[PDB]
Amino acid sequence: ATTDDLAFDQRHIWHPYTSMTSPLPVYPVVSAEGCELILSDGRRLVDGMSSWWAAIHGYNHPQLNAAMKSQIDAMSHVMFGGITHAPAIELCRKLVAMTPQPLECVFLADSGSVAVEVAMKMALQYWQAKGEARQRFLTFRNGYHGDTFGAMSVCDPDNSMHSLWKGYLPENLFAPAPQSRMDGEWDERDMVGFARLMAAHRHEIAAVIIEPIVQGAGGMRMYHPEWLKRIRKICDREGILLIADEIATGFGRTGKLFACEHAEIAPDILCLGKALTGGTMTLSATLTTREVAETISNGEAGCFMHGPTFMGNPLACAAANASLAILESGDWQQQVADIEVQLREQLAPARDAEMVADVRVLGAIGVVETTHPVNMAALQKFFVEQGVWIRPFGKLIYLMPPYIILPQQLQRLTAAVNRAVQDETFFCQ
Amino acid sequence: ATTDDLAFDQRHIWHPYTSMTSPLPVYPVVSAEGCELILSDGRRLVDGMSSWWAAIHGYNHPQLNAAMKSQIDAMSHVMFGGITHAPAIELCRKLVAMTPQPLECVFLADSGSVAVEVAMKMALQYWQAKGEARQRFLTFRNGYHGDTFGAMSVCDPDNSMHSLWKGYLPENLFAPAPQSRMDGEWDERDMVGFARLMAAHRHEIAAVIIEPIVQGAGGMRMYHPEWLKRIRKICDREGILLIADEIATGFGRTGKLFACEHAEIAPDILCLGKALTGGTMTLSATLTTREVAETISNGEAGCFMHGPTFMGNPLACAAANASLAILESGDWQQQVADIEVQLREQLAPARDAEMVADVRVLGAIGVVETTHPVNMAALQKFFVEQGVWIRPFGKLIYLMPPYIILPQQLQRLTAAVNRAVQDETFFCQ
Ligand SMILES: Cc1ncc(COP(=O)(O)O)c(CNNC(=O)CSc2ccccc2[N+](=O)[O-])c1O
Ligand SMILES: Cc1ncc(COP(=O)(O)O)c(CNNC(=O)CSc2ccccc2[N+](=O)[O-])c1O
Ligand SMILES: NNC(=O)CSc1ccccc1[N+](=O)[O-]
Repeated sequence: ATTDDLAFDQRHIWHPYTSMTSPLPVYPVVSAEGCELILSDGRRLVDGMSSWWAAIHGYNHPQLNAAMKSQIDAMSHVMFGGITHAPAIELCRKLVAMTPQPLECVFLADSGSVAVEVAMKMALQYWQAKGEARQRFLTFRNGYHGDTFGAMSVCDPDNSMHSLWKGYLPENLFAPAPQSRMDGEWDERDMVGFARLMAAHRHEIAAVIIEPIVQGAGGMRMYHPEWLKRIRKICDREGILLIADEIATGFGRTGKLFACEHAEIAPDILCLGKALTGGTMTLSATLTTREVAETISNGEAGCFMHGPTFMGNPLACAAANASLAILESGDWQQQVADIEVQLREQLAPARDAEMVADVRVLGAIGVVETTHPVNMAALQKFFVEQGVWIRPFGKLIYLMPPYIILPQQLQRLTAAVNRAVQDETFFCQ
Repeated sequence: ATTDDLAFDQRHIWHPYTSMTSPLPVYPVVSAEGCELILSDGRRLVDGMSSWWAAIHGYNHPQLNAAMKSQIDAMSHVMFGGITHAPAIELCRKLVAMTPQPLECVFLADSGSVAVEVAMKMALQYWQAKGEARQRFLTFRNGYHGDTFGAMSVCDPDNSMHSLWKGYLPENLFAPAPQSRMDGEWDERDMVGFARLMAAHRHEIAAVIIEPIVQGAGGMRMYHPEWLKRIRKICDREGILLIADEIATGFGRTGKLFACEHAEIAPDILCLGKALTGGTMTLSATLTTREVAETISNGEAGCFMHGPTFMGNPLACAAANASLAILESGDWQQQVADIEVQLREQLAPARDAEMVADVRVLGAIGVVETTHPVNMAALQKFFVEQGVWIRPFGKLIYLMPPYIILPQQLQRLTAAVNRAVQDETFFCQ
């Protein structure tokens, strides 16, 4: 019965970065609760992914659910043009309140990529209004900022295989990936490439854009906070805008509410998403300073030229309010600290495995980088059999569980990672 | 209280295309039901906008609400990587079934702009996979496809103030706006700019992208269906992909389920959004032909390189299924027909106003085009005070009520429009 469904899905439905010619199997999920995904056949999976960062409160959270159902009773949606409403205002109040002081103007959007493109567009309009046609962005390699064309143009030029897009995408400036680790000692030579690029191009750079501390989808790399302090200083001296993409790192995942706090710096533009809504549905936010906001607004345009149809969607704002309200308890701090400790401890053995190239842990992020890319289909199948949901990518078998994950649940995950990495059959050499 | 909310909104929250220095007043909506928005002060506004096309079932629709809440109970969201679920499969089943026969591959995304960029990426990967680096898009003037950089690059260069983006945005090809009206007869001279551009670049064009029949946000234009027939044949001749952006026209608004049906043509790529979810929340879909899907998939990438975090969001899909299920009753056909009849008759008097340059109606769309741009603040204030919510744009005062609007409700809208165009204080000359 559901095998006819899976057949329709296989034949008609794209999934993220998949082939319609030879799609790989996908598992049917019927529901989810706490930290468990429930398949059609009833088997339960402990979630190690938070549905990619965002589901930090796990699934079927009573408070998120209630907040969503209430907003639906008022209105799930109304347009934002000439109209405002309580959920957008409350959400923005919470966002302005919890972010670094200068960030006080909020542009709500629908997705991470759109938030990034909004940030980029802000930087571009800023310099138009200041009369300097700056159009380049300076970023890091191993960056990932989304799949829309603006966002691609600041993603790593190799990973996004921009070679196939090199011609459509404008060429931005890419400093080397930050090499100094976050459990690292800082090394001053790390700064050399970035500084040179700045020096050679400081006049055409509208903004520097980086994922602070954790380069997520670009490799789950965790680099030294000194990088943010220097880039912040470098940006200040050149008057270049700093765009911090915290779409992945936002709302506590790295042990701090925003990864920028690891460096105690503030961006000129801050992109948020994913866990913003507690992973219930899509929403994003791009915050900026009053200075950027006024400059753009006093430009030739007379406004910031962006407006998604479903901008400020009340239902998503309500879910965010609820998600942010749960974080207000502050329980996430210890939860994330405890997950971090347990991940360091339980993933440590993997360092000795021959298939493992590195193990790094930060907040509720646990990463086992392997020497050869994983055999996706085979390893995915293995994980389901171990009763866990772990979604590896390339040479990364990583964990980012909901903050409410129970220690025995986290244990099942780390045990599954350790067991998988010992065995070379789950890897392609 | 709400006076402090509004002050915070004004001081901190962007709205679509808004200034942070001098924002216009926005009206606080606390809830909505049927075709009415309810402001804080208890006054009810008859909705003439459907929250920009999308809310075709009006507000607080019980079937939508039931679907959304029920789906919340299972899971509002789970990742789509290596996972599929019933709301996504059902929605794709419906979409495949109701769209033109060759369209059978569905890529779910979160917003209209992303759907457009996905369509654009499909075409680009298509030609990259065939080993012909075609990278230019041919579109119409007065077209609108979103605010992201890729979508902007096929937006009208004047409305989009492309003078400010000319430098970052790759330059696409812009045929003249289709001049032949939809209640017009076809004028053969219309084709000259399009044919000449096509002939001059036909080897470097990856795709043609247009809004079928109704160019929405770019000028609420309604052009002759012969255009689709001609563009479809010419695209066939050159083997060029046709992208029909039905994000606005989809799901009945123009009297047919998809505006392409007015010409009985099928695009290679179809974009959907807005009314897709009954306007409950953001979601989009880009459909393509199996030929395109496999060509893309058999390229160097080995896949279609796109995957939003919230791809296939169960909740949005649930809403979409509900919305689509409502249309399955067929009630919309008569509802849209009746609104059309009533719109034509009741907007007719406006033609005689000195301030009115044109009046056009199609399906549940009524456009009163004026000779001068409307005075946004004053006219908006006027409308609210008349108890109607109509959001004019530039030189356009248009109505697109939910399909369920009552006749006495529609009469209030059309009455408000007629009264507004008689008075020139509501215009900037
Ligand atoms: C930091 C950051 N910035 C922007 C975006 C774009 O958000 P969208 O919702 O528009 O995509 C993201 C989103 N990242 N998405 C994911 O985490 C999906 S999984 C993924 C993505 C890319 C490469 C690999 C993987 N993976 O499976 O590990 C963002 O993180
Ligand atoms: C036909 C068509 N295609 C793509 C998009 C992009 O959708 P997003 O959800 O990413 O915005 C749209 C979007 N249309 N948006 C609106 O109707 C908002 S109102 C608007 C937008 C642009 C110019 C003018 C107006 N207006 O106030 O009338 C789309 O329609
Ligand atoms: N891209 N988005 C837009 O162009 C939105 S236009 C708009 C919408 C609602 C209210 C006012 C405006 N406007 O600035 O004219």
